[PDB]
Amino acid sequence: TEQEEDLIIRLHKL
Amino acid sequence: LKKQLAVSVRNIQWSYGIFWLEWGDGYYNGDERSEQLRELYESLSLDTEWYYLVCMSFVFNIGEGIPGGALSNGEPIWLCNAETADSKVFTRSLLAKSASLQTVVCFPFLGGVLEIGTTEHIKEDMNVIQSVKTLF
Repeated sequence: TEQEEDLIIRLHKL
Repeated sequence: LKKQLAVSVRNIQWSYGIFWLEWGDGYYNGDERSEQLRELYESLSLDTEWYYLVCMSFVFNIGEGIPGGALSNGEPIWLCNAETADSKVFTRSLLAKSASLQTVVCFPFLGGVLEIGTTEHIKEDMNVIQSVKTLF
């Protein structure tokens, strides 16, 4: 789950 | 290094390549476009195309990630079945599942680390890390 919210953080940043 | 990455990935016939601590440069060579890629990312910063660009801020410290682990250990890290790997050493796990990449390779070179990847099964063939250097 630490993996998936890495991507949400940047996807939200863009 | 933009030309030296384009000449590399196109010849080996893998889909993308990244030089790296933050980005250095990259080259897409899968199925104008690399350029299209930097322009948009810098524009948005306040399938595989996704992968490539989302890396842009996937920056690791010494030992963290695949680049950091190759730099501080001083050895290539060949990685198979990328679409089911675990996040302990391969930090962009769920990001590779997205585009059905099977192999990802990262190794120290030129005082940094070079990364290469494709969406096919390639048994660990370390003469292609000799190809990136010779061809460069």
